[PDB]
Amino acid sequence: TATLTYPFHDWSQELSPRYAQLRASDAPVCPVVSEGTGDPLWLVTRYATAVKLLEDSRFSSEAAQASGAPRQEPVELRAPGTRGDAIAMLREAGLRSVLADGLGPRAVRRHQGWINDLAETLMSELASREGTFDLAADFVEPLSSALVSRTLLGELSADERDLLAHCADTGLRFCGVTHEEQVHAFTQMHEFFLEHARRLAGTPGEHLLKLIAEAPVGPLSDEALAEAGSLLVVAGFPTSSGFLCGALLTLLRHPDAVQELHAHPERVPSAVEELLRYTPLSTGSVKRMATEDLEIDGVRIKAGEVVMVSLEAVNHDPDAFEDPDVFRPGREGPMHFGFGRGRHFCPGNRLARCVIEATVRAVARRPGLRLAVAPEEISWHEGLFFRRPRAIPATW
Ligand code: HEM
Ligand SMILES: O=C1N[C@@H](Cc2c[nH]c3ccccc23)C(=O)N[C@H]1Cc1c[nH]c2ccccc12
Ligand SMILES: O=C1N[C@@H](Cc2c[nH]c3ccccc23)C(=O)N2CCC[C@@H]12
Repeated sequence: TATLTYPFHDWSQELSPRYAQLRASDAPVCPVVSEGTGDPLWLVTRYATAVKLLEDSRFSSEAAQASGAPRQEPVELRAPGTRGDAIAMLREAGLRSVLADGLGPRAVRRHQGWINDLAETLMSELASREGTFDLAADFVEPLSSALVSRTLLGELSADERDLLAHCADTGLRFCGVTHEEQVHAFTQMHEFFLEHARRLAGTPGEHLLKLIAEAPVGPLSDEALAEAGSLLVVAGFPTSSGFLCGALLTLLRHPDAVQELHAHPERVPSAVEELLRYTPLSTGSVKRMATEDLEIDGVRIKAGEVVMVSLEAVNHDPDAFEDPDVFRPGREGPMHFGFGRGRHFCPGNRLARCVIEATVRAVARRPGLRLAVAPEEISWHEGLFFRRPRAIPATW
């Protein structure tokens, strides 16, 4: 039909050209239709409109997550019979801050030592390898696996990590699996945490699941601990693995920038911020439901309708960023949207910045690292909410 269906099938790092077309049209908010459900939706692609949307308290994120809300995702992101309301459950139980406490600057100081040491250890192992090696399987996977165990879930086994990663990949998709496969992925993840969350939270370490289980308050429910574990998987696993893979690709495609960072390590934090702007992650959009009839940049939104913002489209808006499709670590542009904006700004932003910085520094210290094939030959997992290549073949 003549209404665009969403998402735009841009599973690689090449953003759908449709985002720039909509940005340049005469509509600040464009009506689209969810491919997976047929639900009507609104879509924002301009930075200035996105700021107005995401800072407006009359637009609710949680309302756009509830069962029956118009939605881009083909299946509800919750096991049948569960609330899928983890942040609110923690607030209700009195755990207003445990997320911020386990992911904020103090947590970063507790974890940044081993995170940087592991990034260096992993890269040093690759520096001893022959021929071609896979940065996805032999850098991103061990690093993100350590992150998830040590900061989020506890000492998982390899079978448990793979099960949870498979659940995330299967449920957090627009296509490439059946409806029942996706639902069962949320079911399997839920039943894993009903079975094992107490034990995982009891292992040594300072992981968030333990902090949540041991926090002050009645005591936290079994269902409640499962919701918390599910949240940490969906929010921290595919995001970290996808972003680190994508960031590595960006760096490999910009050897001049890497050479500069090798010569000027003090410039690495600015490079991290430019990676968060330039490197695309989600193939969908952040979204909010209007809690009352309202207007944004002249467009009337009725209560109950859901407005999406593509963070990728906003990060590539030439009204905000001069030469927005250039990777420019020295950029002094406005704040990027890689972590969102406003109330729901990524609570893990400090820890993510920590792991991205350790990755950038590991690459920058070792000149000669290159993609072993052309970027057009990288294979991408089709339909994931959070883009991720199947492998990153690399050489010295
Ligand atoms: C490079 C890595 C990451 C990126 C780019 C990223 C990005 C984002 C973005 C854009 C949002 C906003 C969603 C919205 O506005 O609706 C968000 C929310 C969130 N992030 Fe991150 N994230 C990353 C890693 C992590 C990690 C490691 C965790 C650890 C658990 C985490 C936890 C969360 C949570 C719980 C939320 C939901 C907050 C809410 O809805 O109020 N993120 N993230
Ligand atoms: O905390 C949230 N914020 C927003 C945006 C968001 C942040 N990170 C994401 C990763 C994937 C999709 C959306 C988000 C949301 O839409 N949903 C939950 C997470 C969630 C989704 N399905 C669940 C099942 C059980 C427990 C938690 C969740
Ligand atoms: O692809 C998605 N992204 C998040 C928001 C987001 C955008 N960029 C992000 C980056 C990290 C975490 C979340 C996001 C979201 O709300 N979704 C609902 C169904 C599709 C799914």
